[PDB]
Amino acid sequence: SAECAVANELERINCIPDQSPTKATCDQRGCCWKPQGAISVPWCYYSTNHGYQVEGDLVNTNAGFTAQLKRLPSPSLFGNDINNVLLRAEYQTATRFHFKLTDQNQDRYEVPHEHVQPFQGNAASPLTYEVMVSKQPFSIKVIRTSNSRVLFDSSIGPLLFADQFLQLSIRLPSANVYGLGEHVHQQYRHDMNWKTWPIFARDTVPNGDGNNLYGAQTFFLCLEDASGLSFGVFLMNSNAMEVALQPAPAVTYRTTGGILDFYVLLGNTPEQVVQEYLQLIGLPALPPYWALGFHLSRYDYETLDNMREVVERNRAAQLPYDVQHADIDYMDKRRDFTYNPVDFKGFPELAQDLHNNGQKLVIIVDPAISNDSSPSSPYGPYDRGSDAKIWVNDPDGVTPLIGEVWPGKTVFPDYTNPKCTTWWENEFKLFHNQVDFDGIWIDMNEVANFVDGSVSGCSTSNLNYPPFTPRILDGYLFSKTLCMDAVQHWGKQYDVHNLYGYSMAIATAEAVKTVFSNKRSFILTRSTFAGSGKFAAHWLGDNAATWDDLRWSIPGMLEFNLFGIPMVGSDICGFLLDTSEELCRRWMQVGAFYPFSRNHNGQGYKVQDPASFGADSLLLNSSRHYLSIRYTLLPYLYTLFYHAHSRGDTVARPLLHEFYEDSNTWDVYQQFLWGPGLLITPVLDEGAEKVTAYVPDAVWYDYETGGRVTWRKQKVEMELPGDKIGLHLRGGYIFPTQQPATTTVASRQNPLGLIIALDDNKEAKGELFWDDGEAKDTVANKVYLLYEFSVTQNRLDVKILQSTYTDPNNLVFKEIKILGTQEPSNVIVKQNDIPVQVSPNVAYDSNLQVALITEIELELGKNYTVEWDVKIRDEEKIDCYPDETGASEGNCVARGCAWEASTSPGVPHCYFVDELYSVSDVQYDSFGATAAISLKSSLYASALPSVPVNSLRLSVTYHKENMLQFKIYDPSNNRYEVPVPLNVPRVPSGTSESRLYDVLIKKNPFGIEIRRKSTGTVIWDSQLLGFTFNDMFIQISTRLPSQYLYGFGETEHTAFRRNLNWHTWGMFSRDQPPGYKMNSYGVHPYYMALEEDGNAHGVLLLNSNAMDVTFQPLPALTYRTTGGILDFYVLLGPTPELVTQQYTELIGRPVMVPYWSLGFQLCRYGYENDSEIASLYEDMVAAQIPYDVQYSDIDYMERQLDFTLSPKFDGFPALINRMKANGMRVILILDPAISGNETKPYPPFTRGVEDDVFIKYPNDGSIVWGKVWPDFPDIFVNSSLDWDSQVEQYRAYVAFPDFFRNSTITWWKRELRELYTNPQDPEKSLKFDGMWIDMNEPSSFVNGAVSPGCRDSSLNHPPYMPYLESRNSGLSSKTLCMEGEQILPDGSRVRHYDVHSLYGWSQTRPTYEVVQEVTGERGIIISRSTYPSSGRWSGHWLGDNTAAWDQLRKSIIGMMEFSLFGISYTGADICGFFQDAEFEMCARWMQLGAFYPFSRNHNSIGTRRQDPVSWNDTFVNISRSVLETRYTLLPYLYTLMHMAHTEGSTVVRALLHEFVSDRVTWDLDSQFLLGPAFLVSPVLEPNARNVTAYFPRARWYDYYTGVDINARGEWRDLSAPLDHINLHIRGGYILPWQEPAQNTYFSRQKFMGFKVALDDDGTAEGWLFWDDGQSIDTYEQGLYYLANFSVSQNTMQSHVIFNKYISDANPLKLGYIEIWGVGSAPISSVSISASGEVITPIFIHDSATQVLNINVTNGNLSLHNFSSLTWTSAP
Ligand SMILES: C[C@H]1O[C@H](O[C@H]2[C@H](O)[C@@H](O)[C@@H](O[C@H]3[C@H](O)[C@@H](O)[C@@H](O[C@H]4[C@H](O)[C@@H](O)[C@H](O)O[C@@H]4CO)O[C@@H]3CO)O[C@@H]2CO)[C@H](O)[C@@H](O)[C@@H]1N[C@H]1C=C(CO)[C@@H](O)[C@H](O)[C@H]1O
Ligand SMILES: *[C@@H]1O[C@H](CO[C@@H]2O[C@@H](C)[C@@H](O)[C@@H](O)[C@@H]2O)[C@@H](O[C@@H]2O[C@H](CO)[C@@H](O)[C@H](O)[C@H]2NC(C)=O)[C@H](O)[C@H]1NC(C)=O
Ligand SMILES: *[C@@H]1O[C@H](CO[C@@H]2O[C@@H](C)[C@@H](O)[C@@H](O)[C@@H]2O)[C@@H](O[C@@H]2O[C@H](CO)[C@@H](O)[C@H](O)[C@H]2NC(C)=O)[C@H](O)[C@H]1NC(C)=O
Ligand SMILES: *[C@@H]1O[C@H](CO)[C@@H](O[C@@H]2O[C@H](CO)[C@@H](O)[C@H](O)[C@H]2NC(C)=O)[C@H](O)[C@H]1NC(C)=O
Ligand SMILES: *[C@@H]1O[C@H](CO)[C@@H](O[C@@H]2O[C@H](CO)[C@@H](O)[C@H](O)[C@H]2NC(C)=O)[C@H](O)[C@H]1NC(C)=O
Ligand SMILES: *[C@@H]1O[C@H](CO)[C@@H](O[C@@H]2O[C@H](CO)[C@@H](O)[C@H](O)[C@H]2NC(C)=O)[C@H](O)[C@H]1NC(C)=O
Ligand SMILES: *[C@@H]1O[C@H](CO)[C@@H](O[C@@H]2O[C@H](CO)[C@@H](O)[C@H](O)[C@H]2NC(C)=O)[C@H](O)[C@H]1NC(C)=O
Ligand SMILES: *[C@@H]1O[C@H](CO)[C@@H](O)[C@H](O)[C@H]1NC(C)=O
Ligand SMILES: *[C@@H]1O[C@H](CO)[C@@H](O)[C@H](O)[C@H]1NC(C)=O
Repeated sequence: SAECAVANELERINCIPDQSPTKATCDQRGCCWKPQGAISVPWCYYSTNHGYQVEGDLVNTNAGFTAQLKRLPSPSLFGNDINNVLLRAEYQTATRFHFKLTDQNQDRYEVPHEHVQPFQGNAASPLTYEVMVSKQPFSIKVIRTSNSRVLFDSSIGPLLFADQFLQLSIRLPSANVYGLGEHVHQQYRHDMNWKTWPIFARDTVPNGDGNNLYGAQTFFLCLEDASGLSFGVFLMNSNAMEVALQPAPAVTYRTTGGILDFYVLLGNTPEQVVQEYLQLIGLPALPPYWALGFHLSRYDYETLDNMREVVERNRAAQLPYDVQHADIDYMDKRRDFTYNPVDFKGFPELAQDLHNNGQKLVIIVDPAISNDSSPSSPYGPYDRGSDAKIWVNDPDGVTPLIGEVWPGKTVFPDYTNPKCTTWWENEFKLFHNQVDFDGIWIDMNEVANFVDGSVSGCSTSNLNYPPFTPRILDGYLFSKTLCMDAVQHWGKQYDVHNLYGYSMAIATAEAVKTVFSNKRSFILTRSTFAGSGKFAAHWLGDNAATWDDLRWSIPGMLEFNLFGIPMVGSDICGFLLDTSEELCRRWMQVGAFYPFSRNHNGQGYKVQDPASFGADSLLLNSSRHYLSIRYTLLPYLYTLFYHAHSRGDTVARPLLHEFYEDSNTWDVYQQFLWGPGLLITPVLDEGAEKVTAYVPDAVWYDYETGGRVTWRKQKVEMELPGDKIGLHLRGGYIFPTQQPATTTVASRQNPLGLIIALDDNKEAKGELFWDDGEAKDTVANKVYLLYEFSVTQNRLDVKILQSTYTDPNNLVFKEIKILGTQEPSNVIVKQNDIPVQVSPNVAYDSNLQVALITEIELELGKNYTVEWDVKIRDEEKIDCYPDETGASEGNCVARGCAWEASTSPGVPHCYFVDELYSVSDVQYDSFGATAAISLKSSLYASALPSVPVNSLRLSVTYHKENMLQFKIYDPSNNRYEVPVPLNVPRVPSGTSESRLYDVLIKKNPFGIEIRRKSTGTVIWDSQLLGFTFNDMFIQISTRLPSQYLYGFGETEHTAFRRNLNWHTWGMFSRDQPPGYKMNSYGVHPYYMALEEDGNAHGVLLLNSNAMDVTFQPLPALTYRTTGGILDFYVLLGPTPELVTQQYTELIGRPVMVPYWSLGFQLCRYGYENDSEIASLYEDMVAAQIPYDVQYSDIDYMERQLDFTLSPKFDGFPALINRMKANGMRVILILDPAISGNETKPYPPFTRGVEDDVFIKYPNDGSIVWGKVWPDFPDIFVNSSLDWDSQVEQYRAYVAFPDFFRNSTITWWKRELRELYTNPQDPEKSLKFDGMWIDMNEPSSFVNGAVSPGCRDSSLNHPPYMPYLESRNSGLSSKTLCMEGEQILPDGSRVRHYDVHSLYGWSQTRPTYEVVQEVTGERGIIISRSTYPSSGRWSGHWLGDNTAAWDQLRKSIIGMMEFSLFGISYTGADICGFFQDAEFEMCARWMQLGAFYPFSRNHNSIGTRRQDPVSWNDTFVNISRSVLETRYTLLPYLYTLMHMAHTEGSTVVRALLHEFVSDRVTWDLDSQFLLGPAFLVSPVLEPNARNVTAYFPRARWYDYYTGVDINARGEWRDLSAPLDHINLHIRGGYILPWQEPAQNTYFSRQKFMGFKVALDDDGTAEGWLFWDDGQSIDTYEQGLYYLANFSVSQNTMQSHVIFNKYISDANPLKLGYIEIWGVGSAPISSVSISASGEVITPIFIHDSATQVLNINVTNGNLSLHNFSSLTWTSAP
């Protein structure tokens, strides 16, 4: 039916909570029966026929509205249903709603709360909430206006309102619910899974059976979401009740009487909700200072002497101890207001003894008074009480009810009776006159009774046996308490039971006012109600000495802070059972940080006071150590109690109250805070020396050392030995301290101190409340000191806010401890701006960054300012004067910098001390962060090179889970941005949950911090001095995550890893032969860094302007650019390979090369004619040395003029065609510069002056003329002139095309199309297969332009010249003018000054496109000048090397660096370009060079021939051998290129890419990998016939023998004769290979094979990519073969991923399979499964070498038909 229509089984409200459900009761109650459901879900639920309806409308009133409600016709559940109910709502405050539901005709019981008085005000306006009332069925709804969230919804279930049964169900916005009490909940956040909690005060042990305990708390807090927005609910009802939780989420209150009186409290944070609640029920009492000390107690010390012995022992141990408790043993026969005259003779003297030692006495007092009084043995308390008629009475209202407790048969005082309060006061006065005690411990105030009801039992009434009972222990209300019909002043026990303890605390608080003189005392109670914390402290009851109770103590303590009873703790070491030393040790450690810290032992158990465990025990030493820490921090703790008392803050706090933005804190219950500042992490498990703890997102300092921890927003395993607890100070807070003593009396006479814990912005704040520590109402009477402390910019402000109290002890602040600071210097103290004559001492620990300032005397009660300067250590110094000339003390100071002529090499004399920019408007959004940066120091910014930029914007974008961008730019003016397109997501995906990183914007100074979320490692930190942003000078610095950095180019690095020891490297494209600290052909502002744990990241700066980078040993890196904006991209890894795959995804994946380009190549600068190339070709073929590509340098051209053919090369076209017919490929070189001095028709220049393609001067529009290769026509070029004379007399004037321009692109494609197919003579055509574009830096042999020269000196000689080669010659050195103008594709004008380093990049793509068009095949481009994204279309060679021995290792470093740059096709000129080759060097270089991806032997003009057929037959044999090896491996190499192209894997690989765990590989650059599996270990030294190589922890097989050298993690010297190169295959890999031939054309027709290298587990994996090796976009158009191959359990399987290339019509023939590491057992049989056929191949197994060779050449097997191969061993 539609009545039973409950959408969701989780929204069912249990209709039969009182018994097991049957369809019979569900039918009588008119509900809905459905036994379909999960566990714990109701089967009988309420219909919609149950509830009330609004009659009429909502009549409005002065405070809110009133509504009349009539009951809907439904069956009665428990009888006596109230038909007419009145709703009275009130808008008391902007953040406090109150509504009440009561009977309309009769008056019912309402809680007489002492603090909460009837509201008489009018409705508040505006409100932060809205209230909605539904008419039928009736429901109330409270909605937060700011976000329209429903906080409180009563529609989920019906309103039930009967005489002895009331119910209201509320749907909640979230499942984050806290509170409800008193119970052992076991966890802090509630389990909303069908759990019911009874609330009815009862004397019973807390044990985790979900029973009701000593108090009654109905308040709960709910955290809406991670904004902090929170609300609370409070029900003012004292009757017996239960609260049921359901997973909707919803809360149901079920009570046995009274009214429904609700308060809804709103707050922006959890703490504000608590504050609102406490302001309504009553703010907690401020305890006496001595009560914050440590307390000792036992039930049954037996005699006074035993008690004294305990006192003396603990004193002798010098344990911090201030209060002794006396339990019922001190009394006479367990009677109150008495002491035993025999066993406790001298009790008053004990009190005096404690006082003479600065200790206090707390005595116990029970509510029950012995009724045993006779004339012969009078008992005064009873007689006086009976005379006053102040007892709880039987139902007749006259006869005192008789119960039983400790003294036997007892009467119970009625504390709700005012006469009782007077009696109570008087009794305390008479006993205080006998024994001078300091505080009162009230117990058994539930009220407890050893019998049920009374000695005579309870009557059969509906009060003692109500129709509904709330799941209370034992199932009757009058169990171990009084009869429910018992009569008190406030009402029947049925209504006021839960108020008994509350009422007694009130009466006791009144007594204290009279007995103690103007002294706030201390009241400790067990039974509590809402508002009890205004009078008394609370303890969590009779726990047991178990690890569970230790664990449960923390959530209990946290809840009571919510309830407004912050002075709370559990019995340390357990009340019941004997404690172990370990348990008591780990409890004393955490117990030291309970707000109420007391050790309390039960009767008949082993002693457990700390000194009992022995004077040298670890427990005693540990207890003394952490109790001393507690005493040091009492001023801090006391101030927290002040905030609790004055405002309603929580003292012991949950982590979600401070860090609610992290959902990893919403359920933390094994850690807690004191206030906002002190994190406590205990060990709560037996035998544990480690804990898993959450460290929230803040700066944290180890309390004991003062050092900063590296944890932040991460789960950590904390090492906490038996004597250690986790204590951490939060940054941004100041902690008042006092030198500790054994008592609070003694400590308060000692000097004060400050701990200043600095945050990210280098700031902190604190407070200090200080009074007499004892007097009453010291806050309302305003007799106190209040200080506010603040630190900013190295200045401490000590400000008094209140000063009406004077301390008699002349206290002073003597020490200031600063955490997270640099060494303070020149400390100055002022008192109201007047200098104090003092010379403070500073002790500093540089390792911990902790400073101690002593010999200061800041008198308590006065205002002070303390200022200091900071000293910068040499390692943290940043060059303030990196300029080329003008360094001096004078010019340094003019920049606002500091000068120090230190001697340490590398350290700068002039360094920054101040910041130029400030940060503001820091906003953190879901997909990024933004901030405004504003110039503060205009004068000093203007002393640095170039004009400052005033306004800057910082934009952080979270692109992906592993990639982010941060940009700093000028929002007011468009500045140059690099026009190189990058690949970023269209919509951000760096979702907070998935992303691998966090970003933080810091102040003082401005800095961006990026952290790896998983380990908390900071990979980028710009919080260094030096940030400058001028028009032509921008500086930025970062701290490095370690000392391992790789990248930056292009230059000749000494090693693969950078030397971070004061070294500067310039970047600006230049024609410079590679050298030390010299800028070369390309620019790659990219680096990869290794973190100390082996995680890796990468950083790109997208800037093309001239720049340099500096490395300091901090470690730190600084970037200094001459223009542009700051545009950084960060890749998160975490692996070196994943970083490169991420980097290449951003900048573009490497180009797929043609198969023939992987063959060996020959070139020489200085071929005399076409016949010399023909002779070399024939000789190579004759010698059978494989080679695929022949090149020609600028010799085939007429006078080096581009797009011409020299007469000496008239036969070159025919030769090209002949070579091609035999399978050879030709690459030609093209230069960019075009001659303007031709007398005969020269189409290139004429058609380019017509199209306007050349770079011209900014405004006039003349061509910027340079000089490069073309000679003048009709002159005689003597070859005996020097280089300088030839450039001045023989070189023609040349014009440089602008390759950014559309017209230039069109003109360049036409010239190349006509070079391929000559439009005039169709015979002078040159049918090339690829192009070599050289001299594109652009390079000129003059500086700037032909003389007269350049024009704008401002751009050619810039304000800041980076550390470039020929630094004094300017940016125009060996290049074009910087004023030259270029035009982007969209028409925008740019200066050569901005785009110089993009010149080669801009030429590359057009060249690539035209080659693919004229040849119809993919082709290959090789450029000298490269920029990030250049590898998408071209390869790169490492430039003009020299024939020298050091150049072979430099080649290995260059190839590994270009692999990180995303250029896979690279190599060096084999045998050197400059100087004559030597035989041995050339032989070894041939062996190394055979494993370059780009493997070319190239030589300069003038030198001896260095090609393989130029030496002797020994060389021919070495060359042939190694090159045959190369051609065998081409399928493997080709597959690697495919993987680079498609996935962004690296081809040439440093060992650290595959073995990052071994730190030995972090410095290796003399060996390398091809892909993951092939290790190359060359000889790079002369005369050597051996090589020392490292073998990472893996199985490594000798390539030539198949035998595994056993070297796992070891160095090994390997034999390396002149005709040998050491090659090794890693186990676990399958390598495809093919039989070598003269060139790739013939080789591809031969048989293909597999080398299968098994790992230790006998497994291997590998890949094969195969296509036609030359067509365009074979993978994109789907004409290829791709397969993976695997071996396990002696079976090799083929898994074809894709195949539309290899077929029966086009077979790839499989011939050979070699399996290595098959074991020593003989191989009996080998079988191949192919095309549903079994082929038995020919096989040979060598048991000694463990190599199995399988030959399948006879079976005509094409690879696409191969399924699996299986081999079986001899048993
Ligand atoms: C001192 C104490 O005296 C009275 O308590 C009695 C109680 O009435 C008995 O029920 C009995 O307690 C047993 C528990 O009921 C029973 O469950 C079992 O408890 C287990 C728990 O279930 C386990 O979970 C826990 O791990 O271990 C305990 C025991 O190991 O066994 C209990 C027997 O130990 O005995 C106790 C006495 O031990 C009285 O009712 C209590 O209120 C009273 N405590 C207050 C009085 C005094 C004396 O001045 C103060 O010192 C205390 O601080 C007060 O709280
Ligand atoms: C093609 O050129 C070769 C080589 O030229 C010589 O070496 C050049 C670097 C340069 O110095 C030239 O002036 C040289 O002539 C020519 O072969 C040489 O021919 C001369 C006779 O003219 C002979 O004495 C040399 O031994 C030859 N050198 C070699 C290395 O073989 C050749 O004649 C030219 N071919 C044509 C068709 O002109
Ligand atoms: C590997 O070589 C070392 C070094 O050999 C010398 O240096 C080479 C670069 C080359 O110039 C060789 O001709 C040199 O002999 C061997 O160690 C030397 O062995 C000789 C022979 O007794 C001895 O006299 C030298 O003092 C050694 N020098 C050094 C530097 O150790 C080494 O034995 C070879 N490794 C193995 C295991 O064969
Ligand atoms: C203490 O209280 C008890 C209970 O009220 C009193 O004892 C009862 O006294 C009557 C006679 O008046 C006896 O018949 C009962 O047997 C007693 N009760 C029980 C349960 O045994 C006792 O008089 C009181 N003591 C005083 C007032 O000194
Ligand atoms: C090929 O040339 C090499 C180097 O010119 C010759 O090897 C050298 O021979 C001399 C003796 O004639 C030895 O003293 C050197 O140590 C050798 N140098 C090496 C090995 O690099 C080699 O003999 C020649 N082979 C021939 C002529 O076929
Ligand atoms: C080799 O290729 C096969 C497909 O032929 C890959 O198989 C898939 O592997 C993923 C996990 O990586 C599984 O979720 C898929 O179900 C697999 N598909 C099939 C068809 O089995 C395999 O991962 C590749 N790697 C190797 C060497 O086995
Ligand atoms: C692989 O097996 C083939 C047979 O299918 C072998 O080929 C023969 O080799 C012998 C010895 O050189 C020659 O006499 C025959 O003329 C070869 N026949 C063919 C079909 O070429 C081949 O030698 C084996 N390869 C290896 C390395 O063992
Ligand atoms: C080339 O230069 C040499 C060296 O000075 C000179 O002797 C010779 O005559 C020149 N050749 C010419 C100009 O024919
Ligand atoms: C070179 O190899 C050939 C062919 O194996 C061999 O005959 C010759 O002896 C080897 N040595 C030299 C120096 O020619």
